[PDB]
Amino acid sequence: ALTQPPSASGSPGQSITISCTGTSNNFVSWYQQYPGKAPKLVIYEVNKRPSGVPDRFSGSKSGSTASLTVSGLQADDEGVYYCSSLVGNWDVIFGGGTKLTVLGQPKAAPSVTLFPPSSEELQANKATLVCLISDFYPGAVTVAWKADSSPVKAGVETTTPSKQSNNKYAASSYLSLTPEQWKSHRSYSCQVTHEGSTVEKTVAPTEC
Amino acid sequence: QPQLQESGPGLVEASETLSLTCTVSGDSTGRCNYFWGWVRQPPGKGLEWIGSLSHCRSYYNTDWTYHNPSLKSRLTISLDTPKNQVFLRLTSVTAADTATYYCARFGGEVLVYRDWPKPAWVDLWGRGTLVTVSSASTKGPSVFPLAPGTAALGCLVKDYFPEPVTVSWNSGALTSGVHTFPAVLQSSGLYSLSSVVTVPSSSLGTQTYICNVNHKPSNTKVDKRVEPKSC
Repeated sequence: ALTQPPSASGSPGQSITISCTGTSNNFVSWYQQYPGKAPKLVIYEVNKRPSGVPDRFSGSKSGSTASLTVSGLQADDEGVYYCSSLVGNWDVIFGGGTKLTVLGQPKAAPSVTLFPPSSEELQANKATLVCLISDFYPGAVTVAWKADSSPVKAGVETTTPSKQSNNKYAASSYLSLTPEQWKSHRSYSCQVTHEGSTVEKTVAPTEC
Repeated sequence: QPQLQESGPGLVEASETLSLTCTVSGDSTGRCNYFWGWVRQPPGKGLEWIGSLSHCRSYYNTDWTYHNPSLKSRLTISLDTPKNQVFLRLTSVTAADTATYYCARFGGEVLVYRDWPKPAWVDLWGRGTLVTVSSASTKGPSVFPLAPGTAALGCLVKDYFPEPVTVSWNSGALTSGVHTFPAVLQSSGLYSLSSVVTVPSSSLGTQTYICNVNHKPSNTKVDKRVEPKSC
C-alpha cells in the first residue's frame, strides 16, 4: 500500500516536498487534482515530466519512498496530489492523497462541537453522533472516532473541508450507532487532527 | 489533443449493473503503445484502479487484460478497437460503488517489455462521470435538531433522495454564522447533511431558531424549531 501525509503547505514562492511511502520500483507516478476535476499526470517513472508540465515539478525516490517537489509554489498548485505505483505483477495502486495548500491566510486550529444523538432521533430508533469542525486553515483534517477508549471505524462518514462565509474551512463527521450502542458505552469521542495538533471532544449518554 | 468521453447512466439501482462506455477521439485504441481502462473515485475519497486492457494490430499476440483483484469477480472491461471504444461493466453494485468513473489511457513499459506489458501511469484522463448507486425513490427528508460567549446549534437533515436540499434559518432572517455542509450518501442509498449556526449563548432562552429545509425533488419543505435541551 502507498501512504502519503494528509496535508502539506507552503507560501507562494517557497519549495515544498511531499512523500509517498511503500513504493519499490521505478514505476512511480504523481497526479494533481483540483476540486471537481479529473486528475492530471505531473510526473511519471519517478522523475519524468509530461509535455506542458512546469519544470517546477520534480520527482525523486529512495528505496521505499518517493517524493514530489514543487519549487516556486504558485496559488494554482493548490490541490490534492496522489502518488501511484505498479505493484505485484501488473497492478496499479494509489496513495490516499495529500492536500497541498498554498498559504494565503493565517493558520487556525479547528473548533470542534460534538452533538450527541437527539432524543427525537433516538425515539426514531436511530443514533447519529455529529462532529462539526469549523474555523480552520489549512483546509485539511483527519477525523478519528472512539467508543470509550477504543477506535471505531465502522459507521463513519466524513465530508471534505469546504469554505465558510468567513473563508476559513469547515468539515463534518458522523458516527452512526444503534440506540443500544449509544447507551451501552461510557462515552464516545471525536478526535480531529489538524497540522500538529489534535482536538478531541467527548460526549456521554449519562451526561447532558 | 485526444479526448476520452464517458457515457452511461448516472443512477444505477443496488445489486444491478453499472455500465459505462468511453469513446476515444484523436487517437487509435488499436495502437500497441497504450492500455485502455478505468479508474474511479468515491466522493471525498481517493483514486482506485479498476483495470486496463490492450488489443493492438500486430504480427504477434497483443491481447492483455488486467483487473483490480478486489473487483475482478464482478468486473468486465473490453475494447472495440474499430469503434474506438472502451467499456466497463460492474455487477452486483451497492452504494459503495458510488464514484466518479474515469476513462483512462495507460502508458508504461507497453510497446517494448519483458515477460508482460506493465501499464503503470495514466497520461490521458476522461472528464469523469459520477455514478450514484441507490435503489431509493424520491423521498423527502426527516429533520432532527442539534440542540445547543457563543453556542452552536443546527439541524440534522436525514434520509432524503435525490440531491439537493437547501437550508435557511428563520426564513432567511438569520444568515450570519450559518454553514450548511455537503451531503453524505449513506449505505441505505439515502443522503444526509447538517446545517449549523453559531449564535450568542445569551440568546438561547429568548430567541427562536428554526431551520427551513427545502427538498424540491419531492416537493417537500420542512421547518424544525431547535430548542435548548432540558438536560
